[PDB]
Amino acid sequence: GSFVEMVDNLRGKSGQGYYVEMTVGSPPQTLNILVDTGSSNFAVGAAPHPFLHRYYQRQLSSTYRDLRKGVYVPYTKWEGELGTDLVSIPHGPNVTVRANIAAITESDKFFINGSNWEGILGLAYAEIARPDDSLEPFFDSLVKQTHVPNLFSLQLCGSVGGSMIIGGIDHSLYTGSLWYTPIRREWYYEVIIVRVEINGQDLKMDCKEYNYDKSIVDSGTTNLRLPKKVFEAAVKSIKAASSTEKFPDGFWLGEQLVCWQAGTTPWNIFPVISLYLMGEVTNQSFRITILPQQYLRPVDCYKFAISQSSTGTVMGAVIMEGFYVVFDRARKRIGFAVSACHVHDEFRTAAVEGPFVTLDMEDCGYN
Ligand SMILES: COc1cc(Cl)cc(CN2CCC(NC(=O)COc3ccc(S(N)(=O)=O)cc3C)CC2)c1OC(C)C
Repeated sequence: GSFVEMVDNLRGKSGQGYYVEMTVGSPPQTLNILVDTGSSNFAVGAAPHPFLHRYYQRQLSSTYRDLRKGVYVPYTKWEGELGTDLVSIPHGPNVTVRANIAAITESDKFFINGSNWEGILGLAYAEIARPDDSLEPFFDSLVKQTHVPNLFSLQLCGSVGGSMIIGGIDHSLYTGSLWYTPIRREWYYEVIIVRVEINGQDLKMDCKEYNYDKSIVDSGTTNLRLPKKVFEAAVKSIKAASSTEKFPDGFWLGEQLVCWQAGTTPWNIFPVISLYLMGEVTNQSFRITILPQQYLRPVDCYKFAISQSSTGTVMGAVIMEGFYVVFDRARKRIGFAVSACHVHDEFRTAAVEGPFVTLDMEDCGYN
């Protein structure tokens, strides 16, 4: 129904991810923790790093249990000591669980200078958790140890705000209807993109090109990340549709900034982007549509928030900030609906529409 306690529990800064307040240990130790669907580890600062406001102090927790094991996690790195302790979310469900915690003792280019978060909540599946799949992720522990339903939902909104509804759906956070795409495999939140359209025109590419290796839903990524060939054809079309005004080379690369007079931003010159996702029924698909407001991130000055990806399509904060996303882990599917907080002009709106007939959808995925 409605979970008013959990609404507006997320804070952040443009491009620095969304964090939620969490308690660790007994007595409670408040920490700000990143919300990440692209990783599976629950890890926190445990040593007095210069960038940290606070850190997890294991000596102050009576309910801390040492696992006597080390964990290494590199990025495009941190190193910590494994243990368990009582974890709870103050603006979440009235429950407490004994979850695995990686106390970060040493980190290189992990913590951000000036940021207000002290850790990371990996919400993805065990298979990509470090060191191996035997380390239970937070959410898996939560479901086993309480009567919280195996489901969470995210409403990310363009300092920055949002809502994470743990264990249910808040129906005021979206308009229209939820359309579900299946989770292909339980590691990352993997989905299949079956068609891409720019302002109505199909990109006329093989659907395997959209999902090369894997396509994922990731709150830990800021941009919409398209594969090499897919991204290049997309920019080509956006340039064509917005050839009315001048743009430097670095803009489309994501380097330079484009500005207008306060309220002179021409949204109409920019095309909409539509991603078609595999549906619940055989040969059935549905499309999700994003406005320029989603893929042009404010920094009125803006920045081009679509870039190249080392994998398939990565549906980052750009996509998610337009939609209310339901991570229905119980039924191995991900739901999409128009976000009630998504930024839109009066003329056009972001949409979730269906059903469409798309044949040979299974072929679009990587083998
Ligand atoms: C403020 O910064 C962060 C905010 C948040 Cl909420 C989380 C993280 C850590 N996340 C760890 C998981 C990672 N997601 C994945 O691995 C998912 O898969 C891909 C994603 C993108 C590409 S690519 N390179 O093609 O775009 C390729 C792949 C395979 C995102 C980052 C943040 O990063 C800092 C702390 C280091």
